[PDB]
Amino acid sequence: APDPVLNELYGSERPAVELLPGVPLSPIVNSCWLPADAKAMLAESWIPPAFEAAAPEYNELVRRLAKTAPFRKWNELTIQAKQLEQEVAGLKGPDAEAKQAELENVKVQIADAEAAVAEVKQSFSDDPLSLTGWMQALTDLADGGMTTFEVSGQGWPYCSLRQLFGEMPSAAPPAGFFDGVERVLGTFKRRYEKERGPGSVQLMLKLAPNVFSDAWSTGGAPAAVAAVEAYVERARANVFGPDGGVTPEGVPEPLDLVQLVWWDFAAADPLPVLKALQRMATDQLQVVSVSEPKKIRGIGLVDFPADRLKAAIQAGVPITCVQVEHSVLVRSAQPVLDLCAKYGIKVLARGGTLGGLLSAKYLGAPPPDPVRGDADLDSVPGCLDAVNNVGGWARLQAALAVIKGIADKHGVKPETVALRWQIDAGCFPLVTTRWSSRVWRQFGYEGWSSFEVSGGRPGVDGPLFQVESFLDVEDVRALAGLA
Amino acid sequence: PEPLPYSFRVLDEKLPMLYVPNVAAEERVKFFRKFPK
Amino acid sequence: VQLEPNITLVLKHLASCGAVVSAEQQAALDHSIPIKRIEAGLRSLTLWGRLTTLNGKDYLVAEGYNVASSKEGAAVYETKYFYSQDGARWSDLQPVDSETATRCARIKGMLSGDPAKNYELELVFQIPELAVLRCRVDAIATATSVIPTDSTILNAASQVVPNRLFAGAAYPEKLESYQHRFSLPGSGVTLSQDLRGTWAVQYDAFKGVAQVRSLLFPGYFFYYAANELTWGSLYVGDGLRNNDLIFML
Amino acid sequence: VQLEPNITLVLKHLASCGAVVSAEQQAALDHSIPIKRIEAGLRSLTLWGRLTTLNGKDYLVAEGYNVASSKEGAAVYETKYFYSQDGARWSDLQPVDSETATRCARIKGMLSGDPAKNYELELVFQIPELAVLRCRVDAIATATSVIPTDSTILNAASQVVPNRLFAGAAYPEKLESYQHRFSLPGSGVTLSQDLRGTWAVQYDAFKGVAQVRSLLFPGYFFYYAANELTWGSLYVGDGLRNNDLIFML
Repeated sequence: APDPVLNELYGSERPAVELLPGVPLSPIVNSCWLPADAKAMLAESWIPPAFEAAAPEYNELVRRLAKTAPFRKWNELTIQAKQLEQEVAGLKGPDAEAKQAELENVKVQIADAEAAVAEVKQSFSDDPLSLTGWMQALTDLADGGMTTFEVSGQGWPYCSLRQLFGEMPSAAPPAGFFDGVERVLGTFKRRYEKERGPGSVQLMLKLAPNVFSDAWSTGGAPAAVAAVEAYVERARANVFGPDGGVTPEGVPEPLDLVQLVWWDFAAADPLPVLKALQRMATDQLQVVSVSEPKKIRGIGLVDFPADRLKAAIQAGVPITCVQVEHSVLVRSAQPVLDLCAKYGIKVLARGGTLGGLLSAKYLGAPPPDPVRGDADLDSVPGCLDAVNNVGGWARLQAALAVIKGIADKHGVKPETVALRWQIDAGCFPLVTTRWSSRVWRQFGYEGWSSFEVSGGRPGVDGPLFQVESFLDVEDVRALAGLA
Repeated sequence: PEPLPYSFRVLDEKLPMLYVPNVAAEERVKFFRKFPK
Repeated sequence: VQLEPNITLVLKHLASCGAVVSAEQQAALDHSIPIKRIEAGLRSLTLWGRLTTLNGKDYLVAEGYNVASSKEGAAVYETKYFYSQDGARWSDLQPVDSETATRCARIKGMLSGDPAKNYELELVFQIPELAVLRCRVDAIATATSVIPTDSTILNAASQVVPNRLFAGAAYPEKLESYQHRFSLPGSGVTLSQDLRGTWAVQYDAFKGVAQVRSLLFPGYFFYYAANELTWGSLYVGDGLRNNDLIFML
Repeated sequence: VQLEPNITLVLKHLASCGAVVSAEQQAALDHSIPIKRIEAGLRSLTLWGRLTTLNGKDYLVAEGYNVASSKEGAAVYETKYFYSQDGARWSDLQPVDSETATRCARIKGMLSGDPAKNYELELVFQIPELAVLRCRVDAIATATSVIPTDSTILNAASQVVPNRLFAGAAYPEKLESYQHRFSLPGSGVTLSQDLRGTWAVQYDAFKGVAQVRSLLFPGYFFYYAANELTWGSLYVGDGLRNNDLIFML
């Protein structure tokens, strides 16, 4: 059976997949780059003639409310009430009494559903962070079909190197890089799961231990296991608030997935941290009776070379996914793809569009300049590094012209072609979300910010989420020739 | 007392592959002919 | 020949001209310029100068740029500036407006060391010190920025790149050998089409080293070593030009 | 892209390895290198190294070539060598005939100070100390003299000249990126074709400086900066050879 969300939205027959036995996985994964700091984002508030046609109450809430489960249940219950009223009026017999009992039951159900509807409508107005720009952006993204997320940000080398490889004071809390992103995504997750669905939105974290720190080096393996345990505890405190971190039965609800990113292999081997995370992912049975319940549902790895991934496999670590950089113009890690195909572990493809550089523009434009700055891309110096690794701006221009021709052959944006090429190689895409009137720009769509032009449709196109590829053999030959 | 043979580490720690670059360094390695190798 | 000016060469050849930096600051620059260079995407980032302050925490200013284009008949280098009180940490030097620069021009004397000060001008106006510093730095940069003539060259896509086949400036004891970076390589505009007495040149022929000192801004120095084919410029002092120049000549 | 290695950049990049010279000798070098370069009619003259003696008066040794041509598959440089106890005044190092060039390799121990010392070897043979020093310099130059690959090119009339369009060596960490000086540009001979464990390369990816140390001759260092294409080498320490390489590694 196909995914119902992708059935109605894109007429897609793609059946839903599962990253782990419990958690699902969207066809495309959203890497989440914050436009501003979390402090400047967690403080935003949506709360500002007798009728304001432009007031947010009549505009944003009427859309954000009809998407909640209580309202859908209310509408369905009203539908069944009207129907069963029609049949009970038609019948007029001994069965009509039982049917009238059913109508009374659905009446009290309607009553409680309407009470919940009023509750959620009030819950809209009594919290400031809801209905903001970024919260609405992620809500629209999740409603588009990409319910999986990935904490990421400006990273080595284009970021502050003192916030990565710097020695914090002893009094500092055990908070690492990619911290505020977890808080923002946790706020979004809790809000979305309160509005609709118990576990609708997934979240895949990222652990970046500073292996070059004095404490890590001088400590050893106990220091490593203590550090990873502390990170897991802090991440649990972030994704789930201080209340609600544990299920009512008393067993903690575990995280979805933790991604380990290692900075240097000749400095410290990742065996101790991998074993510690495996032990945190498994529950230690005693007799049978579960003891030390699982805190992490799975473990993934980031950018490990093929030999290191094989060495981690050979040590019993249950690796479930690996993300690598593999685009239509960069194919530097083929061995990892073959190794994952052999061992049957999912692979995630970061890149694809080279950071929005395969867009409609840049077709004949000069290279972007860091000091002057470009805003349609996510990271200008990263884009220039991608350009240099491709070979130069001329080769990128030729490749972009070829891709644009392929796109105009079918009628798609120049970026869906690259994303479908990534999907065809087996790997799952990894697209960076865009902010602040540039929403859906990562998929190529333009001028999609307002509801007047969008009409509620997602800023994606069907051919990208399709079981059969739209790339003909000539297109495949050309893209393979791009290299 | 008899040291536990190092091959039992595979069963006890449930680790699939073990590699001892130098049996001289290790002490749980067992020699069948009873002569140090 | 050289791709980027070398800081140690600049400090070694300008030692006589009085353009010097402290030992701690020298080592800190050595260790910290690459870090700030790679944090941004800048292909080039070098020390620009050292402005003197009143408390004793001199302002070290560095400038960088990625690519050098030619636009509206001139070489437009898109530059970014950073400042610091110690050689370790580099902070951004924000660009100022136009009227704010006009007001900048009316503050004289050395600015104090604290970047949180405010100057009062005249209806009253509040001028931050960082704005004054940026105003002075951009004024000096616009006025005097020397490179040897034809040491750069155009190319495909019309970007001003270094000229790897640079033969060396002939007759380098004269101002026709040097030019402002903004002047296009092909054009004949050089350091001789400006005022007749605002540049001094000393030359050692045996060692083959030329020193060009700006008299409009008495802190701007430049060296050109012909045997090694290496050039570099520095500024040391407060960002004040001596308007009473004529009586000095 | 450079044409001749600086004497200041070499001392700066090799200071950590202990390849340093006294400050007074450094100033004396700065003054008296061009004097000897003009007195000898040499287009290239650089400091080659510094050898330790039983006195504090070490031998500073500088080499310089006027012509460099391809000959029987060897890039022959017509080098001249000069020595000095202090940085001021230089003397010449006359080449050594083969008989004494073989009777000088058996004399070991670190040299004395006065270059008028006669070693006596086995009838007794009297050999001057300057001959021994010349032998040691020749041996180190034969074994070690290292430049980046493709940094030289062959023109008409079969002369090796610097490659003005040398864009730099990718993978500076790999020994393949470096070659001996007397290897022809066409031939694919590098330091990889030497013994496996006689060269140690430590490369700092961030600052873009690679450092190659000789283990067969422990006192030979060669730095190569890639962000700006600048390579230099220096030998500091006694000239003796490390015979027992197999045991140490």
